Amino acid sequence: TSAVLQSGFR
Amino acid sequence: TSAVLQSGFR
Amino acid sequence: SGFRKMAFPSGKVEGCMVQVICGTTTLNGLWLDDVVYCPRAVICTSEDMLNPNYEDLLIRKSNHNFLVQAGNVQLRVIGHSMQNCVLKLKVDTANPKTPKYKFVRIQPGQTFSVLACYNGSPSGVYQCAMRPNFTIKGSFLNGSCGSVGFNIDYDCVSFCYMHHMELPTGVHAGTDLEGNFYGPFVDRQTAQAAGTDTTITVNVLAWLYAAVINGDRWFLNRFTTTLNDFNLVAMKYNYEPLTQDHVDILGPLSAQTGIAVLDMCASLKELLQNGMNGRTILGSALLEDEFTPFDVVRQCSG
Amino acid sequence: SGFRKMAFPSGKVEGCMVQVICGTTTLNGLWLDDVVYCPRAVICTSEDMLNPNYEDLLIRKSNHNFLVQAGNVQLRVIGHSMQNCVLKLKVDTANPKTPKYKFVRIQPGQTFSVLACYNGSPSGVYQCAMRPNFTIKGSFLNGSCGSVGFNIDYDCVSFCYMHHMELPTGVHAGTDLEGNFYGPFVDRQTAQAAGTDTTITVNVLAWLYAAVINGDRWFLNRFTTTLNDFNLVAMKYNYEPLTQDHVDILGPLSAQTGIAVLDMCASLKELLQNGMNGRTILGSALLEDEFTPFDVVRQCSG
Repeated sequence: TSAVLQSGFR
Repeated sequence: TSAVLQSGFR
Repeated sequence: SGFRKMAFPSGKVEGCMVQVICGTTTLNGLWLDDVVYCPRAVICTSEDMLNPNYEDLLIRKSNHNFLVQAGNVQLRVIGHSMQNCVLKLKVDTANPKTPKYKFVRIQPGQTFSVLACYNGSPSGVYQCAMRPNFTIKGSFLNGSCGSVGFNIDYDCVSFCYMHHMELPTGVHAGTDLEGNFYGPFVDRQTAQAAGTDTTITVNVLAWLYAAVINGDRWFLNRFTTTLNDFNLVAMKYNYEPLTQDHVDILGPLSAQTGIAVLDMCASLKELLQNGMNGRTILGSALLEDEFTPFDVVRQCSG
Repeated sequence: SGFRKMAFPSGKVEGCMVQVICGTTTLNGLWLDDVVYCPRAVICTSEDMLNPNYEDLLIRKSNHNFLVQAGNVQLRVIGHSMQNCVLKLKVDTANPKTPKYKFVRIQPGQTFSVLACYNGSPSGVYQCAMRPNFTIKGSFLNGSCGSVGFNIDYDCVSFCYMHHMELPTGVHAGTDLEGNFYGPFVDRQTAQAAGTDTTITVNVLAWLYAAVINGDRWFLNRFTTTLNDFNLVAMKYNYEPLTQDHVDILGPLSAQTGIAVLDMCASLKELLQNGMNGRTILGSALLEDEFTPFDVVRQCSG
């Protein structure tokens, strides 16, 4: 598993 | 022990 | 990911907190529109507090006996009245920071955020549940009386609690914002004790679903149970009965995880009968009952 | 009485939160004076994120590629620059709600309040400690990037954390407000893992003093220990060594309770070697290490 950059999608 | 009304003193 | 006891952002309530002084007694009030709400205990002296007759104490007061301070602005009191265990102090200035708000009374098992305040100044924010015995396990020192509890929904603040007192066991008691106590308690310094408390079963199940959503699965089993058979076990461990409505409310969490509510009940039965055997769930070695199903959904991925 | 994980009132920080959008990527920013600070990850697309060259990505942007929204007010970006892992977006309007503030970097073992936000809108507030391995155990979903951590001292907000990412174990990593990561982590979607973590010994001792102040005394004993002998035990249980400075910092709590620090160490030694044998301390069946001595003093009677 990779780290996740917790930005949002729009 | 009694209940305490938790006002402040000033 | 992650699961934490989370309060609502407190800014809307911070803008409403004031200091109320009557004589040498000081506490917090809540300033909404042109009214300041505070515990009627502000009118007692130390000796009034064993057996205060509040109607007598109040008729002996006038508006000028109440000093209300909102930061560095003194608010002039132009009227006063008692409603149950709260006072309503009409002031000459409407609070420009008044949020949209409601006064709601909550049920045992429901949570809310507490803004602890001293001398009208907010000091901390934390979540509380209303226990089955109508106390809350808060953190409050002298001067905290008049601090409020609330929830937020779409920028409307629903105020549900005003703090009054600490009981001998170290738990806390207070009123709704209409001044009606939660539970069989009164605003006087007498021996009072809460009824025996019980564990909020539906909230424990909600937290077990939060744990599964967060990858803690060790407590799951291929077993199931009936609602009736589960409640027979819950009663022995001092858990509240689980109703069909509770089952329905857990529907969305059950759908998200694929774990039937009665299957999670079987897991809880085993945890009650066996303990945790050295393991933790969401960072706790005890079964946590102060998260509602809403709290879990609000905080956990969809 | 009572002891709760308590956050600072969040209103001063709420007034600083904005939404930053670059293309289809959205996250939170922090608006202080005429600058909006946000994670540089805002300039990446999904595919940029495995191996982004941020200097390249940024030189291909202009001010108009950043849309900054503060409630229902769009702020015009008039300059941009990168500082480490944060962007500084100069806007044409100074935030009228800017509090007195500092950018501080915290140490492992210290706590702070997190204002979790989505789409520039605050959603919850909770306390976190910076772990010895430079992660935090937060509660963050997609869209939370750019949420901030802070402490308050006399109406000055000391910002210490900006959230960036979630690691595979479900813990969280981010930067100071100068954009420098806490710990050996980078803002890219690669396999990263934190070092092994350890328990914050001085904070466990502080919480044991909070427990005594709150009437939980069952874990006390008439025994004592030396610092050297205590650390021999602490090392075996993966606790940080306890220094003379830690002992000094616990001075006030020791004075308040009458329990010498080395006596409380003897109690902790016994708890590590024996477990709790079914009992709780301050509502927990585990030894809690996320309260600093300051947190205990701030919250507990004097």
